[PDB]
Amino acid sequence: SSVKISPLKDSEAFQSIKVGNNTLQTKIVYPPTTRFRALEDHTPSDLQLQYYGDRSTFPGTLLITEATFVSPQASGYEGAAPGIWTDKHAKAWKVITDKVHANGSFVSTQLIFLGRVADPAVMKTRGLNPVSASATYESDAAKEAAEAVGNPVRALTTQEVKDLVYEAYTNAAQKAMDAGFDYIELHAAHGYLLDQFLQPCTNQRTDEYGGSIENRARLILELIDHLSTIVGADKIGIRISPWATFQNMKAHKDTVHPLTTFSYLVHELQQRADKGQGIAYISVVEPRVSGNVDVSEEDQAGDNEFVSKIWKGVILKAGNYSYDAPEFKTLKEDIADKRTLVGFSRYFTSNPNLVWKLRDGIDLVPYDRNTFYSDNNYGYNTFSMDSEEVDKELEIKRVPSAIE
Amino acid sequence: SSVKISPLKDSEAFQSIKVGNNTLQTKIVYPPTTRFRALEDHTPSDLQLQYYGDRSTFPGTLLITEATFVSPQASGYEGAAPGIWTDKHAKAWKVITDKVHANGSFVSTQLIFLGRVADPAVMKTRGLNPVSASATYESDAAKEAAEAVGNPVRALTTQEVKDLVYEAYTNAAQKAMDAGFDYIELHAAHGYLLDQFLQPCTNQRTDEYGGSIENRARLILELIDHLSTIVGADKIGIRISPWATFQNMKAHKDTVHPLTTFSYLVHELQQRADKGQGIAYISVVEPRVSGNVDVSEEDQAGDNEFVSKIWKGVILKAGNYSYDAPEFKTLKEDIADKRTLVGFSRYFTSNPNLVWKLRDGIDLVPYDRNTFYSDNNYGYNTFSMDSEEVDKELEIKRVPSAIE
Ligand SMILES: Cc1cc2nc3c(=O)[nH]c(=O)nc-3n(C[C@H](O)[C@H](O)[C@H](O)COP(=O)(O)O)c2cc1C
Ligand SMILES: Cc1cc2nc3c(=O)[nH]c(=O)nc-3n(C[C@H](O)[C@H](O)[C@H](O)COP(=O)(O)O)c2cc1C
Ligand SMILES: NC(=O)c1cccnc1
Ligand SMILES: NC(=O)c1cccnc1
Ligand code: NA
Ligand code: NA
Ligand code: NA
Ligand code: NA
Ligand code: NA
Ligand code: NA
Ligand code: NA
Ligand code: NA
Repeated sequence: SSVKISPLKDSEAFQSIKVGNNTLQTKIVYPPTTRFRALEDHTPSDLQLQYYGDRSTFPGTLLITEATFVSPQASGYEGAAPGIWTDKHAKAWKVITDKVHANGSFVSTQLIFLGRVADPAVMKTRGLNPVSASATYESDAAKEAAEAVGNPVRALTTQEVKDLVYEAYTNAAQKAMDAGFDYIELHAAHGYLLDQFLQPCTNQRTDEYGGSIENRARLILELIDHLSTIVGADKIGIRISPWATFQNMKAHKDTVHPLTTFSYLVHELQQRADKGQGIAYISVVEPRVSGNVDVSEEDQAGDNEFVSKIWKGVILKAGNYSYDAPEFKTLKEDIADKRTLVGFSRYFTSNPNLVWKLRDGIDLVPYDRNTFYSDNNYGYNTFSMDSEEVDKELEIKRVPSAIE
Repeated sequence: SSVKISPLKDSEAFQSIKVGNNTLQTKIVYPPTTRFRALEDHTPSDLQLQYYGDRSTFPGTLLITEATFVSPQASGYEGAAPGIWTDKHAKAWKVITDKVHANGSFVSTQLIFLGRVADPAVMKTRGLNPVSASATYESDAAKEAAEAVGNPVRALTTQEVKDLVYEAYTNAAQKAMDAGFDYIELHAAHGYLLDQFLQPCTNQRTDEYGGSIENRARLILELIDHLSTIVGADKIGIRISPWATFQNMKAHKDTVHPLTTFSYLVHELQQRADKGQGIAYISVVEPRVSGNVDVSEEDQAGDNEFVSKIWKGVILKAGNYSYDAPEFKTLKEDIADKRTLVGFSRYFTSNPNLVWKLRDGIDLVPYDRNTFYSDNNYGYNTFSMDSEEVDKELEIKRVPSAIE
């Protein structure tokens, strides 16, 4: 069903805001949204070039790219997700950032590392193991799958964790700059590698990177500090999902509560800001959503108020913000402090002109979950076409191709 | 009467375009429009700050400031026009350019020098004469006015012309950069100083700055070349009005036809572009308008086709573009080559959101000639208010005040 909405034109959503070194002209953001339309070698494709281009047309919009692998060890999906570790990746991404910039908009790349959830057969083909802070599995099924192919999850050694900072993320950051990205965003949410380090259910290390709240945060803060010296703190973001149970994170049922874990991290970030090394933004997932799953009010165990209390800089919030449309009471409350951005991910898939629709109160086109993760153009770039012109069968067969 | 118009949203008017180092997101421009709401010392005012701010809200719009004096000798209006020759001027303008930039828009300052039309009593109070390329007057009345106060027009000496390049315009350019302007625009139109140099009715010099087509253009090209080394060619524009008879320019009735004079100048500009020193844009007044006066098709003696044929860079055209509204056939033809901007001046006075109105086909508010040149806020910033709230008598008494 089309979502009826009232116009946000005269609201804070269309007041400018400085984020790092750049000024956005709308507070509506496209959050990182995995779609699997990259090329098989992980280079961004012709489809992605149009896709991000189509969403950049309100000048001064921030778009954040779908999770992008920092390195071969960072991968582990069967579908084709993009990567930012080779010159080829960077050159292809550059065509996309150029297009976004030509519309006066900005783009952040989300850097992901799968960790314990990497598909063990996929990793085997690279001669790699699934790796994590500790040797744990999301489920007994995951454990079975890995041991079946003789490719069990293993804990990174101390030196490998150092390598993550000085090699894997450093190179990804350098490539992201070659590719013209305005920001890099550390993916510390949804039970992927950095989240695995942060929380105790997934990190039982006995070196400097585990064994306490402070040690578990150490890798993340070392990345923030090191990358700040490489690209500048103004080009760095980080995403967290304190309440999510996606990919079997314990969350509030863990031995350390997310309020403790994440308040520690956010306060350390603010202390860096106080010293003139404030990162560009902290992106947080609202408790209405866990990964890609909606959460009932009854199941919600907390909220993100603590982030606003502790961190004085820009905050990006996302998670079913249209739940109280058409009036958007929650959205308006959340952006009232003038330093908060609001993201829409699912509705941006089916509404490439979402910023324009929200501005002028145009009904939203419903999204199509069936085509979120498929491998072709149908339900991807087709939302930018007039229905009468979409040749469905042709588009289902249109797989990603090289740019140009 | 409100002008009925069709939406330009899907037209070239909303395709991006690179102008110098910056990219505009609309081809609709606010051309330089004198309004006399500066402070008495010529520092920009609180009223001007809001006025330009109000017109910058479509992100990526180019605004061009009202003619701004390069120096004390450049002045000569009774009304209060702004200047860019002191630190105070620059600091005040900076608040205005900051505001425009915070909306993602850009601003060019038009640098004017009045010359033979400077009010002789005003110039007397500065201890200065009206000056020009040659000692000529716009009319017998102008001659009478000047001789009456014992302050006749005089020809600049050769050294004074050099001073214009190395001192007057150089300092204005440096201040414009201090003030954060994206471009400086040489005013070579409408019978002011640079136009007085270009055309033979106003320039009968016998030094290197007159006596031939090439010598008459020499000062203008020396300014282009010298300022290009100071601020970079990408930050320079120039405005010409080949067909105008404003302030008694002979135009087509002169001993050298404007097609000759202005084709010479534009071709010299293109030759600089060919060598990598191409200026940002050439602004031309369409033959529908002469200064502030509409011209009948019957009286029009030529057109600006030659500029498009000779110059390969960005062109800004202005002059009663709504004459064939609501369809805008002429506007669409003129921007079809993808390197042409179109300006609206009179309708931008009464429609601060003009870009938005044109985008979505909203009827235009009629402009009010009676308040074009008055000294107070009524009919100036009042167009941004809802009529029901305008206290007319209060606004008529609201004269310009210092910013902040
Ligand atoms: C298809 C899909 C792909 C997603 N991919 C990512 C991702 O790559 N990185 C990420 O941090 N979140 C991802 N998310 C979570 C979303 O960014 C977003 O936080 C969530 O969908 C809630 O926002 P919404 O209600 O506006 O969709 C994804 C969600 C969906 C539905
Ligand atoms: C009140 C007024 C002030 C103007 N001031 C300037 C100026 O300072 N410099 C300039 O080059 N042209 C000036 N012009 C000419 C306009 O920029 C424009 O070229 C002309 O008005 C035709 O455009 P329009 O039909 O959209 O008004 C002015 C015109 C008007 C009506
Ligand atoms: N990378 C992510 O955080 C992600 C991907 C797909 C669905 N939900 C979350
Ligand atoms: N400066 C100008 O070119 C100008 C000023 C007022 C009216 N018309 C033209
Ligand atoms: Na655009
Ligand atoms: Na999985
Ligand atoms: Na989580
Ligand atoms: Na808030
Ligand atoms: Na704005
Ligand atoms: Na006069
Ligand atoms: Na003229
Ligand atoms: Na043209």
